[PDB]
Amino acid sequence: KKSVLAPVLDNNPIALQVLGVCSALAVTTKLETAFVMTLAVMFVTALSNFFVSLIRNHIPNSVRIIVQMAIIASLVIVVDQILKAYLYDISKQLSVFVGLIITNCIVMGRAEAFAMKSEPIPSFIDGIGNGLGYGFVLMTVGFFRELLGSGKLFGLEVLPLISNGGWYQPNGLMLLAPSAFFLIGFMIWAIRTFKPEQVEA
Amino acid sequence: STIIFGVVMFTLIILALVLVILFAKSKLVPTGDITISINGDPEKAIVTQPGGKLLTALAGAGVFVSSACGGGGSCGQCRVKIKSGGGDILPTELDHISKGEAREGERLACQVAVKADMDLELPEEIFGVKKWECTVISNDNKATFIKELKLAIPDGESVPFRAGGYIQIEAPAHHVKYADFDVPEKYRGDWDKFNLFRYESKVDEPIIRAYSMANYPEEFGIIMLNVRIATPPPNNPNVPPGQMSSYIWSLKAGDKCTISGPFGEFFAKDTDAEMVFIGGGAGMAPMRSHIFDQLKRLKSKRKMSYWYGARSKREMFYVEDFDGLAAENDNFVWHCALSDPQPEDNWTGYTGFIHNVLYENYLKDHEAPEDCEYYMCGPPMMNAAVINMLKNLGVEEENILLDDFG
Amino acid sequence: EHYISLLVKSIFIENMALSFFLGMCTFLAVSKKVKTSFGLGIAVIVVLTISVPVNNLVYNLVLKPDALVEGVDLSFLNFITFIGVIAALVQILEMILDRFFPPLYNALGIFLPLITVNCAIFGGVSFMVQRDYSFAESVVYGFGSGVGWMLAIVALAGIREKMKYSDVPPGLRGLGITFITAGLMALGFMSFSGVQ
Amino acid sequence: HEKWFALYEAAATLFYTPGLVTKRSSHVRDSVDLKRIMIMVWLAVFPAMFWGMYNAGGQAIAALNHLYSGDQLAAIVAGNWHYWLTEMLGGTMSSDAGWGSKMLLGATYFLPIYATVFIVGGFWEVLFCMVRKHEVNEGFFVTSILFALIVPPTLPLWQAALGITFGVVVAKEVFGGTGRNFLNPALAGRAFLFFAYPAQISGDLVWTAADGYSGATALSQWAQGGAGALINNATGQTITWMDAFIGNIPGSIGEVSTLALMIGAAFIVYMGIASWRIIGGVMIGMILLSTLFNVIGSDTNAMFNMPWHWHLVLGGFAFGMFFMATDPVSASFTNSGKWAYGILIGVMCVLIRVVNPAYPEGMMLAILFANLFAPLFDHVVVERNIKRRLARYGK
Amino acid sequence: MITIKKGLDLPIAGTPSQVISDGKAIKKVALLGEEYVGMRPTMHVRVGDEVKKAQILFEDKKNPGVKFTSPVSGKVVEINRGAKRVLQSVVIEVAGDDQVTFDKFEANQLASLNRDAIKTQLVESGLWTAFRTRPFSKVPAIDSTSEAIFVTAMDTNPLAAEPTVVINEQSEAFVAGLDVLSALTTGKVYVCKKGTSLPRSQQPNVEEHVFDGPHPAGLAGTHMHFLYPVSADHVAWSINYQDVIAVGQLFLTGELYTQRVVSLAGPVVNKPRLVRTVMGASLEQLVDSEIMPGEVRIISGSVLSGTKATGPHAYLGRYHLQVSVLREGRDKELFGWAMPGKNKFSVTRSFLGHLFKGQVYNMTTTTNGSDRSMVPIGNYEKVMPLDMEPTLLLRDLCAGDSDSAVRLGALELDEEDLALCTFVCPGKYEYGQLLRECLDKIEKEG
Amino acid sequence: SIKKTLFVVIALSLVCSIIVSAAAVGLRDKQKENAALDKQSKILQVAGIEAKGSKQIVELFNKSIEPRLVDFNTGDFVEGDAANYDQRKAAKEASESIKLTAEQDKAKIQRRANVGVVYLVKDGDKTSKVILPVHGNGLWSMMYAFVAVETDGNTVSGLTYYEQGETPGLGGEVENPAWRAQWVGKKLFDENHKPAIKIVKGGAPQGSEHGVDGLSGATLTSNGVQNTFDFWLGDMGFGPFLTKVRDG
Ligand SMILES: Cc1cc2nc3c(=O)[nH]c(=O)nc-3n(C[C@H](O)[C@H](O)[C@H](O)COP(=O)(O)OP(=O)(O)OC[C@H]3O[C@@H](n4cnc5c(N)ncnc54)[C@H](O)[C@@H]3O)c2cc1C
Ligand SMILES: CCCCCCCCCCCCO[C@@H]1O[C@H](CO)[C@@H](O[C@H]2O[C@H](CO)[C@@H](O)[C@H](O)[C@H]2O)[C@H](O)[C@H]1O
Ligand SMILES: Cc1cc2nc3c(=O)[nH]c(=O)nc-3n(C[C@H](O)[C@H](O)[C@H](O)CO)c2cc1C
Ligand SMILES: COC1=C(OC)C(=O)C(C/C=C(/C)CCC=C(C)C)=C(C)C1=O
Ligand code: FES
Ligand code: FES
Ligand code: NA
Ligand code: NA
Repeated sequence: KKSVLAPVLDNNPIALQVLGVCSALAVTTKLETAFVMTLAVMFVTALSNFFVSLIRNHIPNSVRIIVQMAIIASLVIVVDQILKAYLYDISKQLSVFVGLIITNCIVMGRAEAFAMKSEPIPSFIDGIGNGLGYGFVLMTVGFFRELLGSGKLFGLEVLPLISNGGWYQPNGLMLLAPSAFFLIGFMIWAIRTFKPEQVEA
Repeated sequence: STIIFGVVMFTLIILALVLVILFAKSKLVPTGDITISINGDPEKAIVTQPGGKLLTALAGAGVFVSSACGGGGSCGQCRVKIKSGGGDILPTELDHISKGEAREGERLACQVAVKADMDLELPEEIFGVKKWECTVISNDNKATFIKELKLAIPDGESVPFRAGGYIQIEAPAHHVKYADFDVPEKYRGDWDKFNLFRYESKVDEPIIRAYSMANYPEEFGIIMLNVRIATPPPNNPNVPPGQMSSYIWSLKAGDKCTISGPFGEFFAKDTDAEMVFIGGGAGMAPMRSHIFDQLKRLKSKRKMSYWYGARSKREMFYVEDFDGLAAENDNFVWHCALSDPQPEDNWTGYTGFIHNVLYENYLKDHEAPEDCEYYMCGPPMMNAAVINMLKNLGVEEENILLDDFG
Repeated sequence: EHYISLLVKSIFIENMALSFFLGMCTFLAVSKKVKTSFGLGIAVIVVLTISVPVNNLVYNLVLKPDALVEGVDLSFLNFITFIGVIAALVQILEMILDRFFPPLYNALGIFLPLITVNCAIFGGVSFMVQRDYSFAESVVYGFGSGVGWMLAIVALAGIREKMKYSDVPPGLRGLGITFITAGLMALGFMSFSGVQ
Repeated sequence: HEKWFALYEAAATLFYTPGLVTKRSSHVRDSVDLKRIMIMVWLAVFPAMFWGMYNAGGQAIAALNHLYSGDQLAAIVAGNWHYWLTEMLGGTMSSDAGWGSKMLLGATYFLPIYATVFIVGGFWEVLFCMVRKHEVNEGFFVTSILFALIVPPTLPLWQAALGITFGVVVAKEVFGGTGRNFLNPALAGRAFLFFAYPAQISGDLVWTAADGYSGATALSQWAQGGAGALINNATGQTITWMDAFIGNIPGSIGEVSTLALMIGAAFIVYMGIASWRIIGGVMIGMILLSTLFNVIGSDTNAMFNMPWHWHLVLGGFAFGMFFMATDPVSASFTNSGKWAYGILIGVMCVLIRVVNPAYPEGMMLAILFANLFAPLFDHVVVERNIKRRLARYGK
Repeated sequence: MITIKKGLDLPIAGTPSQVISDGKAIKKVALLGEEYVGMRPTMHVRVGDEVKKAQILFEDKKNPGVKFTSPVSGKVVEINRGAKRVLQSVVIEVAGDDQVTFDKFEANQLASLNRDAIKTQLVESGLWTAFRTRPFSKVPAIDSTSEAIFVTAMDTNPLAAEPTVVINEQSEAFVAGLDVLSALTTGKVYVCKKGTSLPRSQQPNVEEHVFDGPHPAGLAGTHMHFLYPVSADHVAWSINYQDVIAVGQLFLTGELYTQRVVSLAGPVVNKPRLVRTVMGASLEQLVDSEIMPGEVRIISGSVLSGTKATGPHAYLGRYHLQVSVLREGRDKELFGWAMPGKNKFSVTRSFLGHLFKGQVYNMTTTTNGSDRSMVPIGNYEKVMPLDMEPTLLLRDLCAGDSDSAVRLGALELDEEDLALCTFVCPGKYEYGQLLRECLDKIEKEG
Repeated sequence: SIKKTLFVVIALSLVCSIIVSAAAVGLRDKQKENAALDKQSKILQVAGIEAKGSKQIVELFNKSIEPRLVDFNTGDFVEGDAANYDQRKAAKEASESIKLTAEQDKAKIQRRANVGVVYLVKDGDKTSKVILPVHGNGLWSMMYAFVAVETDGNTVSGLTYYEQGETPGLGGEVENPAWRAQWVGKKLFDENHKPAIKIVKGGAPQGSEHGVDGLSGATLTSNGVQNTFDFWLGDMGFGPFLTKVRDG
């Protein structure tokens, strides 16, 4: 239980490590895209690690990079087809970032570092945990941006907008690029205050 | 229908991609074997295939490079002079190597990858390394957590080394239990207070460790050593017990262990100035060699002193040896400060810690404390406390030769 | 001409690093020093200039819907082909430079392994699919996007070197303050948001 | 209290100078300290602040008497606390109001914003200093006044509090405080509102404090129909060049008067506090691009034919050039980079004004963009110097 | 020949009369240990010992062979040590006329003397310590040589003496010293002056260069930057004109010449002038019955680059040629930072005082403000005439980026080269201390 | 051992290809429906038909909507698969396209496809309104809408913007229902058969026939909307087709 939850506030892919930041900055305007994206990253990281481990002892070292990206690319392509067949609306919103899961440093980072020279099941759990931490960052950033940028959570009204006979004026910077940078930056500050072991020198 | 096209095209791209990479590798990457030159000697030249770290090729050959961490990258004992090759010094290498040393070719061998031809200028000491497996003679307990180790030289003569050196000991995997440890009744009584015999060390894989010598060069026949048992912290039981020291402690007469030759840099200066020795725990080994070396091997007339830190009388070993040397030569003197004498000790001498006993007695009124060489080796707490006092006396770092054994 | 308006579009109006959040991991990691930052940027320019037009040729000739045969559209192979092409062409570049151009390898070839399977390269081709680019157009777009990516990362390196005098609170030092810096940079790069 | 003792140190250092003596060489020190620099900049915008309050009240009065009259005008006055408070203290609201009534009305819009900016902004400055155990610096005095002078008179107070909070915290305090950041704090706070709540800091409902009045500004009017579209609908008169130069136009409280800003700019420039290389660079960049657009021409965009001297007196260009681009911390540090830093500001402002349809003015965006490249201009300058050094300066 | 415009002449009141007069008798003389950069003394004398003129007092552990010798003969009365047992001063009461002698030579023979012969005599007499190296302002190693020796025959420090007045008396000794330097240098000897005529050496090795303009036009660092840029590979030696006179006296008479001419000046100095004294003379005794009442600070050297003369450090420094006395300004002023200063001096034009040209100011030790982070308003670039970027160089020093500081020219600088930057800094940073820290790291790593 | 590497590469490649080619090919039909049904909902929304659920949207659309192709030049219907027709592709491809002149490009649209697709709202075998899809450039993005015109060809039944990237609060208020509701009852043409719909800055008179309130603080977006109805109600848009609709 401790192993799976480790990459959440101890070796989080975005707070301690710098991995999967491109998605965390681009699909966090709504929780629906942030939620579905994280589930995909767990599906790919867990499965890519599992398959890499099984054929790790036989992978050719010369072209191991090609062999690994093929597994990830195949899985991400399948995930893209599923999102089109079901959840086409969300799939359209994610745009080119569903395919960018391939280059997501989290997927490759675990694949080379852990899926290799490891057993399948532990490597699978390694992927599940990493996505959970990656998902935690996407939820926190996505929660604040959607709530303050639109007055809604998961598309549900939580703050009636003055335009819709409400009382809350939306903040337009929450829907733009800089806000995601600030939220993660302040998110890191909070984590390293309650866990001062992560402070850099 | 389209699935057939999808399958065929999918493979054709991958096969084309790998073939281009593999085809490019043959005509672009030179697969010829690398040639490594050591000190420029044609015989010492080492030919190793591309790939792997520098220490790998050197270890197989007749030149052995000291590596306390065994390639861990955080020991600094793999410093070698790379005249040519090896690229530029890595940013991590600068952590253990100063900028000035980098200009001289000082590089971490374990951190350097052999990917092309290179030139090396390994020193004579690194070149002059011989593998020996001495037969353990004595493993008596000098103190509560200290043992005196006697080693029988396999091929006669004695290990060639300078005073204060160490021998890198390597042992295979074994399960040694603290019960097998043999202790005298004098020290066994204190052991029963905590009953450390319940521990059971399990050395899964071979390990490498260093142990300072405890015999000056003229002491031919036995490579005397002092070993301190490694145990989990009393306040932190969740730590593995001693692995190498426990294995060595478990040994007795008849057992043999490898020493991989001598190494070290804890050498005194050949000058005409006063010398100060501050030993602790296993640190008594270099002091005994240094004291023996100066008194008889060199017959130096320079003033000498010794300040060993101990807690109780039972801890204090080699007391007779120092008393004889002190009586034998007036220039050499020794004193001990008891941190916490036992009720039966009835101590009536210096009491407390040496970091204050030494200053309040000798250094405080010393005319020129800076004009002294301070050789210190002991527990980390002693080293930290003593360093602050010596700095407060205006003592240059060059005159403080710390040799902490952990 | 049309190409010039495209080049200025892909350097300032379209910014991969700040406007599309692509290549952030290396953008925030190799931004410590200007010299190394200027190095990775050039490699990104080279890889984009090679990767984008080459994938354009493959896409039109092979992966384009209905182009190869009537009723057969190999579009679902898009992701594997682009990533596979970029990965292959970068590795060979690291080899030709090392064998034949030592000085260039130590100057630009060192960063190529970082540019392998990088987000900025893949994202650039991905937009080049959702947009119709002619081969010459794709060359300019590939070149311009990498140039603009270099501008952001080189600009970040200047700010971080200036920050040697900063007194950042512990817990924000390093990654946390860098994210804020990038956000403040994104604010200044929104001055061409409305341009065409 | 130990924590409140630090704050008392700032107060004591404010009323009385410290009695500290030098602890080493140099044993004598220059008279100038950071305190005197800040107050000179603070006093340099006083002429623009006073005219701004007069201008804001004048525009509001003229528009109010042009929309309403008689009983309707009376009801409008009673509805808004800004209006009757002016009448309560002894100020008329008719079309015969004097400069005192016009100034007084403007003060009811500026003082609350400046007070809101100061209290909320100062709280963050003190909080960071107390927790991190630092002495309060005088930089906030300049930051608070400048931020309050570059916002519309109608800005909601809660939005003003947010803007100063963003600039002080996100742009300055996390970096270590005054002198330790790279971005212009006042403009960072303005950019926050610019993008967070664009409805309140743009359009035709925020630049005049007359309730129910809609009027475009000069920059907007020119972009619509060129020089001939410059009309004050609250007075029916053409906006002449001298009108923009003096400041008889709607806009931000402190930006309107190019003449008033120049007088303050001259003083700090003469005193050596404001770099003249930066100001000279801004003029070069603006003039070169404005004339370039004039020569190129355009049959669809009216901004192409705006001359340099019209760019000078419109929008926030003069205020930005004199008091924002001259921020020493966020500008370049080398003399050569200052010329380039100014030129980039001048070029960018004209570019955004003429090419970016989304925003009629670009001085705030231009300076923020230029702040990102000031360290690079210095980098190119020093590397050239390093090469000269490694050649022994040709010796 | 070289004119400087970026600089600042401090118009501090009390400039010396520029006439040499006999000084108060000096009974205590000391050697200041902390003013020799990177020096770890090895004592050759204990308290109560009797010392001759040029007898060694202590050696340097980190510069083997360099002897620090007594300026006078007498008895050692105290060996002052501060925190961490750092040698503050070695005080010697003056008594007797016993002196260690040395070999003498004729004036014409000096230029032809062997380099090792010159070195041995200079080191033995202790006069070797007059030289300092750029970089690092250290005493040159005995086994080292330089192709460029700079002679500072000018002084643009505030309240400084006029070297022409001092040198004119010792014309024969000054020229004799130049001939000795001519043989000592592997390359040239650079004589830097203010354009007025000086005694001139007839050797082609010695070159005269004129510097005109405000301070630091007279600092050796300025002269090296324009005539012989220094780096890790190129090292120059600096020596002031009075030490050059001592060099000539030593090789002409075989006796150590410890007489010095210093300017006693300052606002609180009743009759500022030039007074004859001895090396390391007690400053408390030198300024007795010459200072106005009040709490004052006595400084060895200038107000820009000098040492506070109090307690252990109350003696004339080796490289100092002036004593400046000022008031200690502890007066808190109500809104003083906001008043119009007719009597306040500044490099900026933000005070009324700059309008009254020719005004002199009764400067005190007041900081004129509190410590703040650097806000760069171009003050550094107005007083720094070298081809450098002072704002970036100073920020590297403030940040501790020693590697960056070296690239920006830190190796060309001494503490005195950054005094004007310290004077004009709005944040009240002390850059001389920061430079020394950076230079210590660069030497320790190298 | 290239023999082993090729076996792994081929073996791994074949398994990956089979899954990828099976998933994309098998799911293609479902994906096409998901996109096909997405647009149908917007048309049903502006048509006035309330549809909830995927099944209802398909059922109602196939029962009360009738896609049809039209030629802008001739203003007459043309034969083809109206349901399966990407008008945007036609506009891009020079095949069916016209590079509009600067004067004619009132809505700032680069091209205009030769064939346009409308959606007749059949009611008991009789058309009740025509939903014209129009588009024009805004301040940030290109804005697409559906305009529902009554049988007379003048009255407007409704308007919906189904794709726009304008700033929320300022320019995105084209999707505000109150603003959309303001379009019902207006007239696209005057008695002279010339476009008359006006986006009036500062609001429009109450009870007006061709006047629509502008977007507050969003003149540039409002100008784009005004431009859109100028071009698409002109001779080069639906002017020919709409004129035909008026006379049966
Ligand atoms: C140059 C040099 C000379 C030395 N000379 C001597 C000498 O003369 N005498 C001497 O006694 N020592 C000496 N040492 C120390 C030596 O390296 C060992 O620390 C010591 O021999 C004990 O060996 P160990 O591995 O069993 O204990 P260590 O593991 O090294 O001791 C560390 C502590 O952690 C515990 N521990 C054991 N295994 C682990 C593990 N896997 N992970 C974490 N904690 C663990 C140990 O019980 C102990 O409490 C020297 C070291 C050096 C570098
Ligand atoms: C101290 C402040 C700075 C001092 C600057 C010194 C003067 C700088 C002059 C810049 C060059 C002349 O600037 C000139 O300005 C006039 C306004 O009269 C413009 O006058 C006109 O010209 C263009 C065509 O060229 C017309 O389409 C347009 O209506 C208008 O801009 C000129 O186009 C421009 O060339
Ligand atoms: C000439 C001058 C101009 C300044 N301009 C600004 C400004 O535009 N905005 C601001 O927030 N602070 C300004 N300041 C205050 C301060 O320098 C600035 O906030 C720095 O960025 C703080 O490090 C200015 C100070 C001076 C001396
Ligand atoms: C020396 O100059 C300054 C002051 O004068 C003493 C201040 O007072 C403040 C802060 C002002 C206010 C109103 C903060 C209110 C909140 C708290 C917690 C004190 C600042 C920033 C300042 O620079
Ligand atoms: S996820 Fe790391 S570069 Fe995009
Ligand atoms: S072997 Fe220890 S660092 Fe290399
Ligand atoms: Na104006
Ligand atoms: Na514009």
